[PDB]
Amino acid sequence: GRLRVVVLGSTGSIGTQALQVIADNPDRFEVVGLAAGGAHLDTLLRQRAQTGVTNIAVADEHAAQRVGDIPYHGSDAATRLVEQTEADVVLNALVGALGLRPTLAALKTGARLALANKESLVAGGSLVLRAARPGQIVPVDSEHSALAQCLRGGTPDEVAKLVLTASGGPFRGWSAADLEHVTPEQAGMGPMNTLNSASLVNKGLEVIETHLLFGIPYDRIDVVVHPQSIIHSMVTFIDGSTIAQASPPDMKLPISLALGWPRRVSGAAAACDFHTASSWEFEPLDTDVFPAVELARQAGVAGGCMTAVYNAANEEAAAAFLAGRIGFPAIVGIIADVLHAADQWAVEPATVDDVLDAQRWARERAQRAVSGM
Amino acid sequence: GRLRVVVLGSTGSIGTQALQVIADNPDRFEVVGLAAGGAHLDTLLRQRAQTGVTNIAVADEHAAQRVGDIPYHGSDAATRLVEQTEADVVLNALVGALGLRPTLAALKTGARLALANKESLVAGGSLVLRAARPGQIVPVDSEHSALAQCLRGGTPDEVAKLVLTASGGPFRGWSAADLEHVTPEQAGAHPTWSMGPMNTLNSASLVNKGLEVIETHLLFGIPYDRIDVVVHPQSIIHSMVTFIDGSTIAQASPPDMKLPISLALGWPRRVSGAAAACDFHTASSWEFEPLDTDVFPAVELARQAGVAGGCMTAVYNAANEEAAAAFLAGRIGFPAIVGIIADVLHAADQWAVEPATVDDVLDAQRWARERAQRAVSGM
Ligand SMILES: NC(=O)C1=CN([C@@H]2O[C@H](COP(=O)(O)OP(=O)(O)OC[C@H]3O[C@@H](n4cnc5c(N)ncnc54)[C@H](OP(=O)(O)O)[C@@H]3O)[C@@H](O)[C@H]2O)C=CC1
Ligand SMILES: NC(=O)C1=CN([C@@H]2O[C@H](COP(=O)(O)OP(=O)(O)OC[C@H]3O[C@@H](n4cnc5c(N)ncnc54)[C@H](OP(=O)(O)O)[C@@H]3O)[C@@H](O)[C@H]2O)C=CC1
Ligand SMILES: O=CN(O)CC[C@@H](c1ccc(Cl)c(Cl)c1)P(=O)(O)O
Ligand SMILES: [Mn+2]
Ligand SMILES: [Mn+2]
Repeated sequence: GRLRVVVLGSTGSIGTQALQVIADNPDRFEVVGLAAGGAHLDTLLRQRAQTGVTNIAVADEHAAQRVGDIPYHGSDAATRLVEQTEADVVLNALVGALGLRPTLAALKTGARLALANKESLVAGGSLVLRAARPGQIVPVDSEHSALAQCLRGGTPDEVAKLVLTASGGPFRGWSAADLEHVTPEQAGMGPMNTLNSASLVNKGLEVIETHLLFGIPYDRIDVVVHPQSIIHSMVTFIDGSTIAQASPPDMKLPISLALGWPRRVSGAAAACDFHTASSWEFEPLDTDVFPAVELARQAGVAGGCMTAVYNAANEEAAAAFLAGRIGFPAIVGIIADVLHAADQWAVEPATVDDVLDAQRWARERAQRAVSGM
Repeated sequence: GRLRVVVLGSTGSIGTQALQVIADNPDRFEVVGLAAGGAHLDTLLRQRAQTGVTNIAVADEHAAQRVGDIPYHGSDAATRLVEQTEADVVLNALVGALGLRPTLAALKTGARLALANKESLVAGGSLVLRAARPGQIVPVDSEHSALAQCLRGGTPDEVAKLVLTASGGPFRGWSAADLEHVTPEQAGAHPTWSMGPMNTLNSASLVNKGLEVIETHLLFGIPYDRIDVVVHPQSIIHSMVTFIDGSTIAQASPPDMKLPISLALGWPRRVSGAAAACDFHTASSWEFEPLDTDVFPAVELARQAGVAGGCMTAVYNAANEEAAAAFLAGRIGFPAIVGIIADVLHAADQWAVEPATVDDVLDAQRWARERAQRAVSGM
């Protein structure tokens, strides 16, 4: 009665926490596949020995060579592993839009896709949705996990609004002028999600992720700043009732629920402790200073390949910021500049190649924007 | 479709708010019966005129004699109306032990019972539960309505804890020394236009929360040691459920009883536009703090009564009513209320037997009142 789990991005934060959840629950879960990029071979070798899984994908050819005997190696390794491994659940914890092909392959096998890699859904859009049956994608992202639990509070016709909470990042309350001086070390889960959290681009991706997972119109997806990150998101129903999910921050909770959906996993995470005092605070997002969420809505409403453009433009601008080439406020400046030139990408993708064409265009246009700074 | 609703206690706060919800939602609800005590006969008669409902009951015979065309009047008027009226939902918003029999009659008809009357569960206990079938009782009060909604977040087997919120009352965070000085006025403990002095006093003493803990155990079948109370002064979070994985599901709304009332009436279906939703356009905070059980032992005493079972919760509540009355009359200090409940309960083990009849419940209450009177007077 064990679920067979493929873990993509096994050596990262989410991947190792997932392996820990699986280790703690041998009656429910069994690891049958691992994929990693090759930057952390030490961790990967330990994972092979501990799980006893030799069914492994390594993206970097040289790193795979150095290990020896890796059955899937090279840029398509993770995808081929998914295509050729019998599984009940695929956990996609890869980072970036490179998770796109493994997401599509996972869905095509019929397995539950436990999705941490929000970018593959954001980029893929209707192409990823067409590949999925209803409920096949189960969110690992903490907010979306919370939304899915809260939606149990009523029927679909009773949903008024979905309320996505945001930490606000380290620069919550900072002025536009304050942001000009943000260093990479200040804006630094992995380096991409840490940065995306600080810039609010993560929240923008999550608005798009919300629309795609739950089919709710953009004008019914609210974002509220909640610095404590105890409330992970909420749903407001048509009678005025709001149902919210709360827990001390710990990704093992949403990971555990996504792997075993619909069944909750005993002891996954610590519960809220109401025997000590606390406060849960809410404030509006300053959209003038942090316009990334609004840009995401604009990209989402345009639809088609525009969400792929939004993400791809961020990936390049973020890389440039982390390399010390542009200032912090330039990240979202570049995204806006790219999106506003992106007329032709409103068309719905027919194939993966359409998405890849949009991203290719977006990366080039982002470089052009960087070149002008 | 359209639900046929009998409103018991039509002239009180819950009843009149329910009639507003019904007036606003004629496609979903129709009134087919009204019952009141008689103290507000003029209101009931206006309700008859406004709704066109002639199927009415008045408990007080003197009051009934002012009219001449009431079909149900006298001692068990509300019960007889319930027994003889075809209905989908019975809202029981009667006050005190005279809500118990109509609850029992309503359960026997096979109608859904939207329950506000606290005495039905607190005093009636196993009498009521043995009469009820799964899902038949739908709770009207904000905490229990919150729990019912949050329980949708998992299966029964996935529940770790039920967590009730408490406002903390006017003396939130006060010390034992502070409490010695409390006056009836300070406890808000006088008649107001809609509510009696017991409501704010029970809130202030934490006895109300004790009562809600007992009802929680009986409604949802969770052991007392897994029913927690947290102080939340804003009353925006109405209660929460903690599941076995560490996830907590909470229900939140600006205070407005029309929400839990609308949901009790239409259960399982939500009533569009019943109440205003939480608004996050302006900064706010939701605060939580523990209750000092040494200063406020009312909830612990409720658990003690609840665990003992039988008629012990009837004893808890009747001792409070008497102790509370003594405080209101200057006969005892504020901290002595819960002191007297404790003294009565510890002498009450004969009442741990399950009640067979309404009269068994009434006898327990009679005994508890007398015992409380002795404790107050020192006799
Ligand atoms: N971490 C968190 O708390 C949260 C994460 N998420 C999402 O989950 C996903 C991952 O999160 P996170 O664990 O922090 O990311 P990490 O940086 O921690 O790890 C990313 C994983 O992907 C692998 N990887 C990177 N590049 C490639 C590639 N080209 N081919 C194959 N594999 C590759 C890495 O292997 P290696 O490093 O050994 O090369 C690594 O195991 C992200 O999309 C993120 O948005 C969402 C919410 C919270
Ligand atoms: N008020 C609230 O917000 C809350 C209510 N509840 C519970 O719901 C129940 C009712 O609340 P509430 O509406 O405020 O009570 P109210 O005092 O406001 O009104 C109660 C109703 O009961 C009727 N009644 C009174 N005496 C008798 C009698 N001797 N025989 C028959 N009927 C009688 C009254 O008719 P008449 O006026 O003519 O005598 C009245 O319509 C209580 O048990 C309470 O604990 C729980 C939490 C909160
Ligand atoms: O799902 C989580 N993320 O995507 C990380 C980014 C968000 C975040 C940050 C800190 C904590 Cl403690 C938590 Cl719980 C969540 P965001 O900053 O996007 O709300
Ligand atoms: Mn997230
Ligand atoms: Mn209450």
